[PDB]
Amino acid sequence: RTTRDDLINGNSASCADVIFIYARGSTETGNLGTLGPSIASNLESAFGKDGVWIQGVGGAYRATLGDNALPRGTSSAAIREMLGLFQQANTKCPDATYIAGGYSQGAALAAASIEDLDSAIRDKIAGTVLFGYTKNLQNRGRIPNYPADRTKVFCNTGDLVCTGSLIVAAPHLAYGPDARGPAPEFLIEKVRAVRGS
Repeated sequence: RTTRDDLINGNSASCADVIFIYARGSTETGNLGTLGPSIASNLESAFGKDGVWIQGVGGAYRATLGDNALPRGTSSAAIREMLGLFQQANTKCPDATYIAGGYSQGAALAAASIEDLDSAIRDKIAGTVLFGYTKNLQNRGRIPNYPADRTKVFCNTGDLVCTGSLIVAAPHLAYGPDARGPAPEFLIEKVRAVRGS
């Protein structure tokens, strides 16, 4: 449901082929929040339960609303937590293909983490999806040091956070349809592009 720690719980002897690391939005529950579960279910349908590990960013990432105002759109502690998860993935399952995603503050967190990640690990992330990307205008719709072709941003018309503000309006809470269809569609496509099938 809202909490998945497949990577942390997973046995290195039987690594999944795909590992998905996702950061929730501000004030959301568990480590997956409102959008994570929908994406997870669809990934599982495509690769099978044993074929994909779903891992939300918990630990030090409290998803505190106020942290949206910090320089990188989230806290240093949160970035350290997500970086640690990518490092864990690389250590536990070096041959798996990684994919990532984030919503709202989680999107800024995903972007910041990926930007700071060691290139060798970053290059293993086949695709990343960002919903209500708080640094969309500032970063020109990109994740620093990460290819545009592997990035997909979902920014609704009227969602003020995509336009340089921190105001939360109704369109910011309307990403349900995207998480149910195009987002997992994109991730699946990007994984198959490099892994074949």
